[PDB]
Amino acid sequence: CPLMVKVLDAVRGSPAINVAVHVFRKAADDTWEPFASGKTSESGELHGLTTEEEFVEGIYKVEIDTKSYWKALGISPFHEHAEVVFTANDSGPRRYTIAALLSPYSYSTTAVVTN
Amino acid sequence: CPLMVKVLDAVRGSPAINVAVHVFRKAADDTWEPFASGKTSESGELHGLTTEEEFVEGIYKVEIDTKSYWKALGISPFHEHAEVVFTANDSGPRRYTIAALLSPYSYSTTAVVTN
Amino acid sequence: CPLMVKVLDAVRGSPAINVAVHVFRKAADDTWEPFASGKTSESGELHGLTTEEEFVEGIYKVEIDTKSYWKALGISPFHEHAEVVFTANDSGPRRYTIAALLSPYSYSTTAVVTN
Amino acid sequence: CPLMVKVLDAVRGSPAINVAVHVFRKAADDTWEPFASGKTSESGELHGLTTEEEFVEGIYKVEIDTKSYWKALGISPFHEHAEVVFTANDSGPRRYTIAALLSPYSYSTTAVVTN
Repeated sequence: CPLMVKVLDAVRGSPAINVAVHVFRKAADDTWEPFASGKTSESGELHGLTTEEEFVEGIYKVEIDTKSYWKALGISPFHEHAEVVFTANDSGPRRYTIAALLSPYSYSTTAVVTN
Repeated sequence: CPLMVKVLDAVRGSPAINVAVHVFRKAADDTWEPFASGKTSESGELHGLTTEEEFVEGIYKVEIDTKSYWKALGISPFHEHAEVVFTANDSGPRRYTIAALLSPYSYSTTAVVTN
Repeated sequence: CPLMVKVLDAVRGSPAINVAVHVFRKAADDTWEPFASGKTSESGELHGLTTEEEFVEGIYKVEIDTKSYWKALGISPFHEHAEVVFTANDSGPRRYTIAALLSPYSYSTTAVVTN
Repeated sequence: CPLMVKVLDAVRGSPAINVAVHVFRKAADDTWEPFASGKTSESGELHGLTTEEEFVEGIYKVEIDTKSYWKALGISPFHEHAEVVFTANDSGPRRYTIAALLSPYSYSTTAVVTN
């Protein structure tokens, strides 16, 4: 599992469940090609997006659909979504955990990269 | 100015100076059209991006060039840039400050919306 | 002022107003002696805590009363308060801004130290 | 495992290993009684601090020794330590994960509480 996404809710102090996540890869023509998608589970984690074979070097965009998450809780948040853009595997294959901590008008995102 | 950007450096405990910022507006065809740009000052702030007249309701994207910032400091960063995407609304407060706190492998962004 | 405190509300996207702040200095016997206190203004800032003369080198604790802040808003919080503990040094920059970003179950704090 | 501590390094994008953690409980006499201690492992996690039986209702303080961590990496950071203070188990037993994200001049801390 080379790419995992974990999302927490800073208002409730709980995992953020059922959060939609769309991943894109920058193509040779400079456009964003859809790469993988899924939704977080009860643990706030999204596993199985891709495989080591498919996850080649490139620039990736992880789009976390925070607006839909907050709206379902009765909240009108600031951001449309949280976007996380990074080059992956340029020094060989690595495992990436993309974490996000959500509040209605703020979010943080962190990458944990292991070899 | 209705839209301001403020950036801090979490490693040095200082304003993040000379950080390039590009603002885009979502067009009818869903593409991003350049709207405004600038570099943060010695105070880490970017003022004068737009005007009350030009800043109409719509979806905007604020792109913070964090990769170049860390590169200039000789520190290996994770993200290509920090992206802040939001809808501007005439209802609530009229002043938007997009704040960002930067670390090499993590960043936080907050919208401070006031009158 | 050599020491300023600035607090933001991550839920409302606004300055955190009327937040009580207590500053302590570490005494010879290792106990915390009250040093200065105040409430954040409508801008979320607390100025005038101390003076250049009084703010000598030493270890200080800045206590931010986050529990009462959330309580007043009818929102259940996790922490009793946010504590910021640091050593004041004559060497580096002389102005200390203790920034804090508050959510009910999470907070971030950053020291912006400048001239 | 009712109380776990997890620490990440925002500069390296990795778990923060060998970080000392001291936990205290507020006594009936208003003083901080030492409750448990340990150090984070290779995963940046600290397990086995206490048991459900020992972890009764009370106000707890989790002190994370961030200064020593940064110093070992050649960095002189701002904070002496990160303190996390909270009431636990006032509505019956819960499981608490205390997370911290470290940068030299900034840190965030989040609580994930489950039943």
